[PDB]
Amino acid sequence: LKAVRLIKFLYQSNPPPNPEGTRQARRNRRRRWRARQRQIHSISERIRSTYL
Amino acid sequence: DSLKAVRLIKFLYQSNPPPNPEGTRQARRNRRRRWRARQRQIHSISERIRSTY
Amino acid sequence: DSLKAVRLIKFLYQSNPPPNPEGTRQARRNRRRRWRARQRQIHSISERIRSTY
Amino acid sequence: LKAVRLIKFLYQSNPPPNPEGTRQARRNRRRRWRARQRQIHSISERIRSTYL
Amino acid sequence: LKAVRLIKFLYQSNPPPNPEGTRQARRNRRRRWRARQRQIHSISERIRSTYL
Amino acid sequence: DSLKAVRLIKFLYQSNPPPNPEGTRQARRNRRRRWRARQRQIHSISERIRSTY
RNA sequence: GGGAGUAUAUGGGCGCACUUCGGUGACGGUACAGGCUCCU
RNA sequence: GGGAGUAUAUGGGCGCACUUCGGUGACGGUACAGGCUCCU
RNA sequence: GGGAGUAUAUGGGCGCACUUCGGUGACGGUACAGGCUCCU
Repeated sequence: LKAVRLIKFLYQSNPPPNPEGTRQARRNRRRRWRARQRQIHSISERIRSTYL
Repeated sequence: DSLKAVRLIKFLYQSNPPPNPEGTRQARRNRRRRWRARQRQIHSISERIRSTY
Repeated sequence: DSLKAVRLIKFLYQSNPPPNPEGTRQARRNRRRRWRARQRQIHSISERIRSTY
Repeated sequence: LKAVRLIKFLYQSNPPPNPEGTRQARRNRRRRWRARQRQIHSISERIRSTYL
Repeated sequence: LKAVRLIKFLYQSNPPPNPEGTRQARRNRRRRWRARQRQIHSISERIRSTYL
Repeated sequence: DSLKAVRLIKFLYQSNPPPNPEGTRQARRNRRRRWRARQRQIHSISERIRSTY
């Protein structure tokens, strides 16, 4: 489908971090999530650059 | 149309080089794991393209 | 002072044109509802101005 | 009173959305709330432009 | 230690406000917290300016 | 190294002037309280510097 | 409703401590009160 | 405390699976550990 | 998943009220439905 839709699908495929646990654990989970988001952004950029 | 999508997927796959088989077993394992994750994402994309066709 | 406030309220009211009585009964109803909401807000303003006088 | 006070009253008259329900429902409620906020901003702008 | 570390220690020494209570009380607590943050920022700036 | 830290602490302390002993007992009290808070923060800093030495 | 700033600001009366009973306390207080300005 | 980035990065030892018992696994792992830099 | 905008926009069928039973209601509705575009 449209590139935008695929990208939205990619962002949808990133699960939110677990709120339970110690502050450090939750912090780590958040950081992992953010890393995933960064990756999604990068690959989304490389997708949008071509394919259209 | 479809050709552009196929070329896109093949491009994404080609842009994902194999992991480095060096260091401890754990290090190699997790490099292979990250790599496999990337591959998995690309396949998710391709499969979604196939699903809408 | 007060004259400016009255002119303001009358201006806001005049700036809110009547809804379009076209289409299905539901469409007309909800146009009238949005319109009535705007009118209600303007009256809330005016009433608050009257309350502080 | 002062225009700013009236505007604050307008923003006070916008109820926060219901957190309960499905993700889609909550999403819709949030969107409605945001629309209301946009309206408040517009009319606040048109008020502040005159009246002073 | 490094100035940055000391500053981080200062920001760590600012306790988050109490979520319990009335809206006005919580508002006040948040404002106090924000004031504390502003202070921390100011003194952090005056520290970083010198000492290095 | 350490000299710069000592100079820093003394500087922070010197940059914190005594409160104003004027007005009601409460006002003076809370000026002294704010002042004491600032002093306390500076000492927290100095003590942390001493702890890492 | 939310936010920013004024703010290295303002200080109100309860409770403790001390007292020569008038008051005093760099004590509870990193508490509490939240005005004014603007933004949303 | 919060955030950003380093990071298309780093990999530690538990449990499974396999085994020629030395090890191996693109298995639990989208888990888990969170250093360094800066911001607040 | 989140956000912005289109939007001073679009209006779908349940329940009330009225009715000449065809319909009507600036009634529940500041409810509810959430498409399209882009961002993350």
